Amino acid sequence: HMKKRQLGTSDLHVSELGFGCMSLGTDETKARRIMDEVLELGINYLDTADLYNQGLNEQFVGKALKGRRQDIILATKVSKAYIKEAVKDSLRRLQTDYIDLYQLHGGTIDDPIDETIEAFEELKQEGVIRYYGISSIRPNVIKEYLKRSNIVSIMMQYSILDRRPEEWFPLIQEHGVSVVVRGPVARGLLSRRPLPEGEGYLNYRYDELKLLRESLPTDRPLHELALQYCLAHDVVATVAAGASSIDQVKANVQAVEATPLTAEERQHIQKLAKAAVYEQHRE
Ligand SMILES: OC[C@H]1O[C@@](CO)(O[C@H]2O[C@H](CO)[C@@H](O)[C@H](O)[C@H]2O)[C@@H](O)[C@@H]1O
Ligand code: NA
Repeated sequence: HMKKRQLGTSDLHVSELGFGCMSLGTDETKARRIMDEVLELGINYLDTADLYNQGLNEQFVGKALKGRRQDIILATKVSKAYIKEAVKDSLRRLQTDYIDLYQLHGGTIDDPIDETIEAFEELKQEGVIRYYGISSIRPNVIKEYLKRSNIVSIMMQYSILDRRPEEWFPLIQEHGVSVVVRGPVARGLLSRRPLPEGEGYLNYRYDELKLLRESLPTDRPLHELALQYCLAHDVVATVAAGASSIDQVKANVQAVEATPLTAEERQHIQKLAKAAVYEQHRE
């Protein structure tokens, strides 16, 4: 019942919900129980990289991979020497010999871009990684890697409340690249938790958040609307929703497996929600 999408033009076919951004805890036995359940749910994409300051314990993930490596798409994150030495450390902890998707974090336009690209290409030629991508909300970085590199994915914060990525979707898609979503529920603001009084989100004030929760369609839970809004864009290959329990993972799976938005439902959310753009790092 978990559908998959092609990650860019790569050979990786990733579950629409990916797993990351959940603590596996201190007990290895409990951690492996959590991972077994994740995989049992049909999630096959595991990103160990920090998302919102929460990553996955690589030693624990490594033990969960045992006997089924080929069935899992493993992503991690990281001048040529640094990029090479870094993935070696992850592989040792993960007890495997290749990463499916190796992603650059912290890229800027002032980095040594040719050197960086060459590092990833050499790792890919040698089979240490299968593909590479970036994690970025900087259009100037995105444009450079799309023009100059063979990235297959860009990880971006994206939700009903942060539509800044959408400006770049046509460009990304024209290059045959996919987006991997973080923050699809806006860190809880698109769920059942209260809106903290007086606090906003990006260019929303508190009162605008309150109003938008009320005005959005009420025929689906807000959490489901949020995940299905992300998925309603073909450029999106997978969404990495946050979870701090197996119950929360199952809730995410159920919402991703619900009926997709129609064209109409999508156009409706598009009208109701703000459509902001990135102010910084555009060029
Ligand atoms: O120029 C006003 C115009 O901007 C929007 C963009 O969504 O709202 C922004 O500006 C308001 C006035 O400063 C703020 O109250 C609001 O929080 C902010 O997003 C539009 O709603 C508005 O028409
Ligand atoms: Na534009």
